[PDB]
Amino acid sequence: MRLAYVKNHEIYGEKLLGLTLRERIEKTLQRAGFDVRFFDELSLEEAEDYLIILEPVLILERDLLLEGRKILVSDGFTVGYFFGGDFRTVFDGNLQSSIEKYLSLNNLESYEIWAIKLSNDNLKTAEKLLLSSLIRAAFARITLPLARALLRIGLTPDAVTIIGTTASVAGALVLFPMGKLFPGACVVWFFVLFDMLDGAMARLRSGGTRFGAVLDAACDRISDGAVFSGLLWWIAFGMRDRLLVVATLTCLVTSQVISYIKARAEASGLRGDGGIIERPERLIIVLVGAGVSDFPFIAWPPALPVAMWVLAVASVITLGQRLHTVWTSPGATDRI
Amino acid sequence: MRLAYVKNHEIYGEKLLGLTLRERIEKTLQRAGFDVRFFDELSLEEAEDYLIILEPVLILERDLLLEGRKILVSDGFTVGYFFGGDFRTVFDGNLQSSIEKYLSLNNLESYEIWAIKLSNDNLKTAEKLLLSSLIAAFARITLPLARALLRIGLTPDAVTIIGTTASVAGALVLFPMGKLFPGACVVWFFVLFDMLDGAMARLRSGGTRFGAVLDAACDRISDGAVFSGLLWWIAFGMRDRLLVVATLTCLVTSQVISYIKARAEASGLRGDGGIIERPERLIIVLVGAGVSDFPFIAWPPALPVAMWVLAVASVITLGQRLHTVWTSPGATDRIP
Ligand SMILES: CCCCCCCC/C=C/CCCCCCCC(=O)OC[C@H](O)CO
Ligand SMILES: Nc1ccn([C@@H]2O[C@H](COP(=O)(O)O)[C@@H](O)[C@H]2O)c(=O)n1
Ligand SMILES: O=P([O-])([O-])O[C@H]1[C@@H](O)[C@H](O)[C@@H](O)[C@H](O)[C@@H]1O
Ligand code: NA
Ligand code: NA
Ligand code: NA
Ligand code: NA
Repeated sequence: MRLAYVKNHEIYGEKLLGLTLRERIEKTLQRAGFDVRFFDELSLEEAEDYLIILEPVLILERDLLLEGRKILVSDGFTVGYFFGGDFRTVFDGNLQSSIEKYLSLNNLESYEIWAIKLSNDNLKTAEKLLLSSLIRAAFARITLPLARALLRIGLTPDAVTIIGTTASVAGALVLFPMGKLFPGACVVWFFVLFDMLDGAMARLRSGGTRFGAVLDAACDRISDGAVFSGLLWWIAFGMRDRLLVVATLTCLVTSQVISYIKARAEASGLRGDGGIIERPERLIIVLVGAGVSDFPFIAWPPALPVAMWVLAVASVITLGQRLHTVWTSPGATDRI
Repeated sequence: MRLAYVKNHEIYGEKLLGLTLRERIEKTLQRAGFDVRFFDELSLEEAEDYLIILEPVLILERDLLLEGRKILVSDGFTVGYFFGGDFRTVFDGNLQSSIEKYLSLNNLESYEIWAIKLSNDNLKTAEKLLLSSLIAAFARITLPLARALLRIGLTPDAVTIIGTTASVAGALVLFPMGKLFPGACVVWFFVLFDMLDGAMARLRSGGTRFGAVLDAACDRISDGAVFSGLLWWIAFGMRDRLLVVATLTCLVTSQVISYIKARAEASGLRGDGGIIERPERLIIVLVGAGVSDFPFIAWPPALPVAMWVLAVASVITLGQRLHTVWTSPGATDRIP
């Protein structure tokens, strides 16, 4: 029983891509389980949650998971508030004063919602953004507080890159050779996410650098190499499995070369992206295989070879596919 | 609207250094701003200038600066005629008589062009002269090799892939068996074989960007295969684990060293340099393995010193290139 009180605006009457923004916001809010009430003077009906939207907005995210007590924002503009039913016990009639009292009386967090504030002179951007949205949100909502905190405590994006890469190589090269595949997989995954935090951090500094991007990518390569090298050490000298080291060497080399194809193609002004296995799928397959092979109490060892062999084949295919991208890029076959 | 009318000849179908003489003269004339039309009986379309080439000819000049009314010649042989559009008002159907009437009606000048008229019994001399126009031990052994490989229908990319495949096969067949000296010899030979592809591309009046990307990716696959075969032998043949950490370092760091330069150039920065580059890498490792397995005088310590040196030299290199990326223009500028 959640109520969504939306303040009326003349711009809601405007139609965007065949539907009125008033209908568009009504449908998005309803999809999120809200009973929608457009209002001019706020009349609070008894409910468990109150989503109060005061500024005209077009919500671009399909799944709106609202919880706690939050302040909804987008691109720095405060769009609305997510209060509890206890707000009814404070609301006296003046919405500004009631909101200020509720904010002073409670602990609230900001909630970045994928949305844009509407005006008479910005509907082209709203149409473009709705089309982009129709053709991640929670990823941003969990990433931005983390990046904010890391910046506040004095860490720079490149520093976080180095820390995540160093910690991931340390976990891979200490835990994997010892046979501790499950804790190694967990530590490596944690610090791979940590390394990926630098992009959000740089976006919060009004922009990153080209060196920072090159460093992030080279560190990705060092981290992948370390994962596969620790796994290779274990498989070769711990399990004493020669076929599986053939698969591991293939995975190592082809992952390096798969990333290198895209880098070098872009260096030549061509494209080289795509493929079945990219770095996220690569890491997931190999780390899940290792973890399942060493899972506590109910370990299934054949998960390690399977993941390794599958990946290997999927890497070889990928290496070809990316080459095809390079082949099909404009200007790739010019005699220049 | 300049039209070049070239009389069709059977000889134009022959290939000289990978390209047909038809395509070669077509590209040469198009570079000079002509739309090329091959003909048997002349049917004059309205145009600004007319370049009529009746005898089968190989044009050896890159830049053709044609203006006014000229008669193209070489060594006394009449190569072509450069008339104005007014020739359209004189052409009566018989091309020889029309050409003679147009010459009688105008004052023309000779234009000495570097070209050779083709016949069935002078294509060897024509190929030699084309090679001179397009172009150490490289001249006497590499260029004949490229001419030969092109003659039998092989393309530059074909030689790239074949040389890389042969080198990978040598590395992965000979090295794991402990045949380090024969492996070093085979790998060195087929590295040179792969490097023949550049001469082949230069002889086809230009390579491609895809060809360059492929050459680089194949270099990476070759490095990976060399170090993987050596790692296999060292791990299961010599059973030397310290040397396997050194070899793993060499493998990974060679891949990442190349990736750094590629990625920096993708970002518009520089990333080259370092003490140990791919030629020095190959020389050190291939010489160390060969000396360790040399017949009569095999000296085992050459493989570990070459590897450890290499390892230490690679890590440093990886740092140096990163510093290059840091110090390139615009590397640390903020991207709004
Ligand atoms: C797409 C290109 C990928 C390129 C990278 C692929 C990496 C593959 C690694 C192969 C290891 C070689 C295995 C060779 C089998 C060795 C057989 C043998 O004779 O082993 C004897 C042993 O060393 C003493 O007991
Ligand atoms: N497959 C191909 C096609 C063209 N090329 C050309 O040859 C150049 C390098 O020559 P080498 O292979 O002899 O080093 C490349 O940068 C490119 O211009 C090539 O190396 N391989
Ligand atoms: O941005 P970047 O790191 O240069 O490019 C990388 C990513 O685009 C992709 O997600 C990853 O899976 C590939 O390995 C690729 O190399
Ligand atoms: Na990063
Ligand atoms: Na940076
Ligand atoms: Na990274
Ligand atoms: Na090559």
